[PDB]
Amino acid sequence: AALLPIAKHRESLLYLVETNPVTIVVGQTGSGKSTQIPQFLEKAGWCADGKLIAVTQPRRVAAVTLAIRVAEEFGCEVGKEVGYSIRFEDATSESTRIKYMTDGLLIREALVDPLLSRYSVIMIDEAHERSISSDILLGLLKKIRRKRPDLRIIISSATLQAEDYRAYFEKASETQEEDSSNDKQKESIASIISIEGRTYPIDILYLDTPTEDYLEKAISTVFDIHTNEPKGDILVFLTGRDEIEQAVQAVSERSASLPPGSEALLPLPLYSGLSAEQQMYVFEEAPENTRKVIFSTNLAEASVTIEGIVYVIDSGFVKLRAYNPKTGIESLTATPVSKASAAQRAGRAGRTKPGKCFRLYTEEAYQSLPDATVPEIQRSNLAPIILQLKALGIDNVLRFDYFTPPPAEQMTRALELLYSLGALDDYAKLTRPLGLRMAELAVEPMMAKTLLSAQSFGCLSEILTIAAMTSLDGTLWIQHEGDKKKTESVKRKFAAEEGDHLTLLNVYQAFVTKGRKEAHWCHENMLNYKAMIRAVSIRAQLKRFLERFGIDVEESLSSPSVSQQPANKAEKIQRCLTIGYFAHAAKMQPDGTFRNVSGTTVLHAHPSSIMFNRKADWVIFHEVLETKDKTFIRDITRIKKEWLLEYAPDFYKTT
Amino acid sequence: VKGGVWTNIEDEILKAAVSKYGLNQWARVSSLLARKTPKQCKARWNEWLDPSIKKIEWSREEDEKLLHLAKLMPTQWRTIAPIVGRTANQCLERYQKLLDEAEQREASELGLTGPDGGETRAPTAEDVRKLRPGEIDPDPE
Amino acid sequence: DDSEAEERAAYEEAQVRAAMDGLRG
Amino acid sequence: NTLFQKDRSTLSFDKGFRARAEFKIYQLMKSNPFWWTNPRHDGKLWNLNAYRTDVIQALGGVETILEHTLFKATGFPSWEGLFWEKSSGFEASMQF
Amino acid sequence: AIFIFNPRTGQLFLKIIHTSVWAGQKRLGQLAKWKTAEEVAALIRSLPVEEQPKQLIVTRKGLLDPLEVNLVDFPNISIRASELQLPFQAAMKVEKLGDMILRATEPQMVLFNLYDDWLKTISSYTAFSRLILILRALHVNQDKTKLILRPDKTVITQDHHIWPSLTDEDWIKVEMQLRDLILNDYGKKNNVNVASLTTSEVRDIILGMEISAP
Amino acid sequence: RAAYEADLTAQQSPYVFFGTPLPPLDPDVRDDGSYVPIWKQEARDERGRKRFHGAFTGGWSAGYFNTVGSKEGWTPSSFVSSRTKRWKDDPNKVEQRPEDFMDEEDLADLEESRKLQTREAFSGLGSTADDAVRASGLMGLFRVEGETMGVKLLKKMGWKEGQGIGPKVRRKARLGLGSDANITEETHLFAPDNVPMISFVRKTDHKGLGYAGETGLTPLSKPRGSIGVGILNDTGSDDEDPYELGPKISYNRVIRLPLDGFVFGKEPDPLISEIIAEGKYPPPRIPPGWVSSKKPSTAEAAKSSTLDPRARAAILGEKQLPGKS
Amino acid sequence: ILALERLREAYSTKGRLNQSQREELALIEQAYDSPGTTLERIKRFLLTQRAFKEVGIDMNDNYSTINPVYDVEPIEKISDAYLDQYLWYQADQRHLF
Repeated sequence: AALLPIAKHRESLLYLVETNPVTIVVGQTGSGKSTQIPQFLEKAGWCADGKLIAVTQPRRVAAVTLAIRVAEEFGCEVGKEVGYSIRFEDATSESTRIKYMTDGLLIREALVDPLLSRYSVIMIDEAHERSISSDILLGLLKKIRRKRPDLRIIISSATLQAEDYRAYFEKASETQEEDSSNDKQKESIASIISIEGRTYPIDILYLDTPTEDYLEKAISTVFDIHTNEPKGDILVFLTGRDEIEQAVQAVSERSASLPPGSEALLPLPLYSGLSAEQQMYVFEEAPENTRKVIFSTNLAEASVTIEGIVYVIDSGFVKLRAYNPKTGIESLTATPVSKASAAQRAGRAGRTKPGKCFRLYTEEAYQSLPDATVPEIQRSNLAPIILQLKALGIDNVLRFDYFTPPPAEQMTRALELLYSLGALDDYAKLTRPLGLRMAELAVEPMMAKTLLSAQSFGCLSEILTIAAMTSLDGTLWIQHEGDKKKTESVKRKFAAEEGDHLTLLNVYQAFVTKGRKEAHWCHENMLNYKAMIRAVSIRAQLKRFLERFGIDVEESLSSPSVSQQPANKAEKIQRCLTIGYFAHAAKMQPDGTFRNVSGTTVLHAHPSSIMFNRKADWVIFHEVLETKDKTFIRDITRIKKEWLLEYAPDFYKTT
Repeated sequence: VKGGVWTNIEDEILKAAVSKYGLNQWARVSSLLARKTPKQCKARWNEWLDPSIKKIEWSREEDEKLLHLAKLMPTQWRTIAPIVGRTANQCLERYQKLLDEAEQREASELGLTGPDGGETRAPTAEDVRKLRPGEIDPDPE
Repeated sequence: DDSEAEERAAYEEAQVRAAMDGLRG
Repeated sequence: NTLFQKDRSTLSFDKGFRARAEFKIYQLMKSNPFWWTNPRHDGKLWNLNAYRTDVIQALGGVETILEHTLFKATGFPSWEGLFWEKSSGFEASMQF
Repeated sequence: AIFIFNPRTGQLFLKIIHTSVWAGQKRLGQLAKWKTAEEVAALIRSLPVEEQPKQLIVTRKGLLDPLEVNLVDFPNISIRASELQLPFQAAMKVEKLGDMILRATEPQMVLFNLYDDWLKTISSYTAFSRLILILRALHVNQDKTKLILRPDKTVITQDHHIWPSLTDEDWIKVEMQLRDLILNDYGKKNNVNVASLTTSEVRDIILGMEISAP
Repeated sequence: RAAYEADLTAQQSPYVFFGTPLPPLDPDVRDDGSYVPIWKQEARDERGRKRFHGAFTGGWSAGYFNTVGSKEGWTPSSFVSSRTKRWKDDPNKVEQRPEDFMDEEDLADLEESRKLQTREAFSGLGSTADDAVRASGLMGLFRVEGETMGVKLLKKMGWKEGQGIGPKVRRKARLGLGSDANITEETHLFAPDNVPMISFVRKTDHKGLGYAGETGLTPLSKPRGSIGVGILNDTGSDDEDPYELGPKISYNRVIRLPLDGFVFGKEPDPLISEIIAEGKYPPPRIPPGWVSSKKPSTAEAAKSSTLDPRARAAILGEKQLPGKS
Repeated sequence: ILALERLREAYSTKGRLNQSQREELALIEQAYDSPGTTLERIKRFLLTQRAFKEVGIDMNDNYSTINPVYDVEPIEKISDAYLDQYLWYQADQRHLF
């Protein structure tokens, strides 16, 4: 720990954080900023008064890994002195001093603590990753620092755009210009401190011509660099899961044809939804006379650091989520990388030994990419963040100190979405009874509107369970490629024709009522364990939040009262859904496809719902996303037309 | 996908289908195979799977007959093939192989090339006929 | 461009020589 | 007017279309009744539009032609502003 | 003169600026634009909300800036820059308009009807196209436009009308006469044949869109 | 049937407590709910026989078995009124709607005609219609956005089209007089301009960066209507322009050794150079004498968090939007 | 270009095409999309491939005479259409006829 460059400049950063209100540290990931800076401020004595230090992270697994790493380095247990909080997981205590927080959860705690009086210094590590919540934290910390200069702010910058960060801290406000009459020197509120890192020299290699098909030249580069150069673990950054699947199949087939007596190649994938076994296979080092070839998506960049890696092949493409507001649909599209992205690519290439970089594009092309990533608030749903900013109380969303301005018409679509869910009035003000109740939840707003309409109409706990399991990213069903009719049967073991939501409700009621919280039962049923018990905890949190809404929870699931007919109750559930999901309505077309109300965009059923292979007439979907070729819609549920005409009188009308 | 190269599964299913349906109903036989048409099944039987097809290495007598007939009837290969005793593609590829093999032994005799271990070898016409990914074979049967 | 103009002029001369066939020469 | 076609340069490379169109009868079952003329090279060798007007004038006018039919049983005031649908949705739904 | 034209109704608002405004002032274009924006704002304030416009189309891009200063209290009125080279200036070439502009001693509101009585026969789009064609031809040639608009002494302009009264067919005759004159002038200026200008190109020339060479 | 479908449905899935479980996968019973393209479907009727039943829906029989009547018959209604008792002052005046003279299929295709469309004041999903409207010239200048009311409430709260969202900008102007900096620069309060939207190209391929690619060719050029030739007897378009051949033609008016195949970068990446280097700025001086001033639940607080956003913004000092006034 | 439309004049846009016509239409659209590879394949076939597939034969009935109609494999049809156009063009410019 003493060999890190962060220890040499510890006194300088301590002076700059004790004197200046805000100080911007510039350094790359791996120089020990996030591991030692909370330790340095704790050893300086910034928690002697019961005040806390927080680290705002964009990634969740990175937060957990850095929490356990700093807990191991500090010699303390997780949560008692160094703790963390990610979404619906708060390993924290009163005795805990160092906090590793989700920045979105500090939005939700800015719904709790107005002046942030429970924390001394707030720091945003790897701020050039640029999440939405990081930027809105930047705005609110600027406002609070005008309101309360006692707290301190640290921003970790990857590169020179800290100067732009610096720019954001001279333009403070405009009310101070009336009081700016004296000839006093403008004090350095914001300062910059240098902590460099340490990387081995890395050779960069380009191509004389633009590449034809980056998968085939990726694998041919892998095999050529295996045959020519000596031992070193080959890593390649690909784009999406089918690309890594095709790559590992191709390298396995070619390694089948390799001449004997040489070093064997072990193909390994790296994804987001990996199980424990192959992730540990990647983590464990290469065996004797064996070289690991690891194909990775965007995990080895900053989220999970893998060691002993020498070679790295850059495909030049990274997938980005964007949100078109005119059509109003998501899109998971393969964008060219940023110069900062290929920069961190080359930086993470040569970690343990002087390595090589294999950017598969020309040097003039390398000059031609943009310098930084596309701003993320220009390509995202502004509806939940406008909802959150109204929940804080800043209704004047037009006159707010953003770091970058969002597009002028995307937020119009956002607030139109807010009005369609109620929430906002005709006069752009949050409604007291309903709007706050959709506001303070950490759930997607449309199904929050679904949840808050249940009590006035009837059944609530069932769609509460659905809200528990829709706030969940990794899929329930484990992907066993050896079973095709068997996984189809065990889906049909739980499936119902009235939508995917009823199937999820059935799997939850099978797990809870009779399953006795037993993991191996999910092991025969091709079901996950950790994410779905996390969803159980999510259901507990939602039930508690509704308990502070003052509405009594009708927990009739434990009661054997089945005297109500189940067909009308399923109709009640899907009717509550179509009250809450009236915007996402589609009609099935006899070529098997789905079209919107306007009949322009082509939508296909996602290949995970049961309605992928079923007949339907009118449907609602939890989400819609445009992939590279086809637009897929997710969590299909059956509806009826007159329901939509009844429950959306302002939004639908007959011909 | 309604194309590809013939696998062992497809050849065995084709022979059992021919055993059941005969040699005059290729649409039933092609209904058995997912990737193959009636014409492709018929071409596979006629060019490969027919038990009158000699798949052994050639004799010198058949070489003499093949070169003699290819001189008699230029590029009339479907005429030459019944007389020689093989199929048309077999006779064509053997004739091309014999010309290229004579070319390589002539190039060895005239001695332009030195040792046979350098990369400066003259690329042959057989090196041109090599299928790349995304390319197809004219005669997969 | 000049190449397209040359080929178009060749077409126009072809149509003329198809129309003038039989009477001048 | 064939001197003013949109694509003339590509048509400049099109030779032998008359012998080729003669020999197309050994390649296709559908006999082409206009084998002799090629509209890109020869041009529009006739025009029979005026016939339509005259045949209406032969049959007693639009008023007489429509009063043979159920036009007046449809509630349509005037014949202008109308169109015929080639097929209903039921017909296109059952075609395949 | 400051011109404000309504294409929907044909009402023309004229604001005359005297030499007394320019007396004792420096950087005359700057406060000229500022006074133009201020007079537009004053006319908007004078007009009722029902008669208030919803879109302002300016022939000059710089007018985007000071009008935003003068329309803080009226956000609902949109300001858009015109890429078209609209011939709205050429209205100085009218004898009546120039005669009353040059003889004005005080700044005043002036009301005019540019469509005269075209609204009773043709639509506002056709009248707008005819007015744009007439202004473009006036920018091309004032005397030739005067000769075409009044080919005979029998055609007499009314007292309350700016353009001479003509029938619809005579107006159509004047329409392609002015179209031919504008096309001939454009062909003389740009060395492009009249036939090679297709209908889209003719409409772009009439609208004054800056035609980009291939 | 009956017993078999019931007990194998009970055997395959007792776990579907809510809704209805899927019918069993068996060679005996059929899966009616599964999709079966359109080139696999059989055209059957309500009864379930492969048979049509209309004059214009492909049947050899129309009406109630080639009869205009019905099974129930038809009975007219009585209607008596006079001076003492009139029909129009009756309490239950049964009006004559044009729906008691309709059959069930008339009602069916009438509600089939009643399409659903989203309202004009709210944008629906994928409403792609403004592109042809805007690219029309004067028509796009006169025709405006269809006043989706989120835009007009944004106008109400103080926003204007043509510029974006952010804090007030204290920029003077651009008068259009070149770049003259000799203006007094008294800097009125303005609004930030809109950032352009990102329109990302569709990437359906693994083509590399900077590759323009092999260019693709183009095909060589290219009282309203008729009764029709049937949808099966159409084959392919053997009903052209009956008068003249050919599609109409568009008419012009006038006539260390690196890896093989890999090039070496001539200049290094700047930030793989500054990672070794010290940066562009020095650390602070830190003179001796300065000393440190200080010497070495969330859920429960959220339960008692009764602070409304109005008082929250009051104690946080943020300006609020004007309400109803 | 020319060769492609000749083949596409044989098939109306609509219709009940069997398998081989839709394979031919796929090959024609593929040739339009990727012309360089198509031309290189045509020249490779024209140099190298000397053994060809079966050619279907049927009769067309004019009620007074019947004539044989030969149905050729589509990819060889594209190669022959290109060769036909090239030979007619070069025969015209070199004054063969």
